Amino acid sequence: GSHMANKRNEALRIESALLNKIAMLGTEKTAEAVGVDKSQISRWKRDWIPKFSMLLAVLEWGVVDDDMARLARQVAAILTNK
Amino acid sequence: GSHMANKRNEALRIESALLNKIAMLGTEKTAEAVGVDKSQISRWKRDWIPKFSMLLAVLEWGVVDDDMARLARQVAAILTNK
Amino acid sequence: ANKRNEALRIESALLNKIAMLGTEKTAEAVGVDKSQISRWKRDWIPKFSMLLAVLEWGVVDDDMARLARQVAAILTNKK
Amino acid sequence: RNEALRIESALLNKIAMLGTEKTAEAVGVDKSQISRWKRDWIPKFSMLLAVLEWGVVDDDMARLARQVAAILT
DNA sequence: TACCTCGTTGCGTTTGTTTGCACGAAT
DNA sequence: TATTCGTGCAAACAAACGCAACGAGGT
Repeated sequence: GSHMANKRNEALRIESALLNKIAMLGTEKTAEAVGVDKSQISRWKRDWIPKFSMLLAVLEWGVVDDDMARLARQVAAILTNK
Repeated sequence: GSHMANKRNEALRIESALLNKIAMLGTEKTAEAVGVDKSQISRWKRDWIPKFSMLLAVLEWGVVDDDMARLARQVAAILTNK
Repeated sequence: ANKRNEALRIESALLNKIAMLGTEKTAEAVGVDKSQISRWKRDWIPKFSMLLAVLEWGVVDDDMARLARQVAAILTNKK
Repeated sequence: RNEALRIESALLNKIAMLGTEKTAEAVGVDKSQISRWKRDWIPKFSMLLAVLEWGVVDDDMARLARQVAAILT
């Protein structure tokens, strides 16, 4: 048996993956590549990765048809003259 | 992607894709996912999406923007029916 | 019509634009102290937003405008 | 040209069309104070709108719509 | 002269917004 | 003559940093 993916579990899955990628590369090495101090990469793990992770998880659900039709109408309105 | 690519270029592509996905997701759900006041969400994107995107590029985290093709297609359909 | 929601949309747009440019940077651009931009946000911008709603002076949402630009690029250059 | 002046003219004209009573009601100012309020605040907010490029994005979108129309036609 | 290293944490600095005050204009 | 406003200034707050000390696991 299994349960379907849900957003909070996906956020946890993504946070784990992100933190592991930083650890495998190395915090100082990641800092050097990003262009901030290692103290920033270190602190971001606490201050931003949780937020970044929930945003990425929500984005995994994409756009449902109803919502896409609404966006298309809105954007088409902007791209229609007069 | 094995060569010497400048991560800033992939970072810029990631930023474009994330900004597009967030625009489709909407201000309410975005600001909610990242715990930012909706009245300063443009400011947050200004301040944090570039950093977040550079981080993802460095961690080689893929970011695809497939719903944009879908949106363009549906917008075009609306415009052509005039 | 429903001016209430439009007033709220306009207020959010104004506050978002000021924050994007920056409270201090907006002040410098306008010619007043940064403390005035901070105070205008709290005192008169909400009320001014309802006036703009009644006048039908709202503007395109910046996010949707972004999507419109992206879509136009696709329609123009995608083959 | 001078954007704030352009904005102020259009703004004051639309406000004049709206009238004293409805303008005072919209901003929550007593009718006896609305003329002074406008005299002082519209110039300030017109400047603010110019700075925030109010209306500029809409003007850009109109241009885009015309370009896209030419492609799709 | 607490093994070396490199991620975490203490702090002072840089950059950005709001609050405490008192002044001077308009009435 | 005095009250309400709207301001500029500077300090209080706030957001994020970089540098460098700290200290257990990897060397």
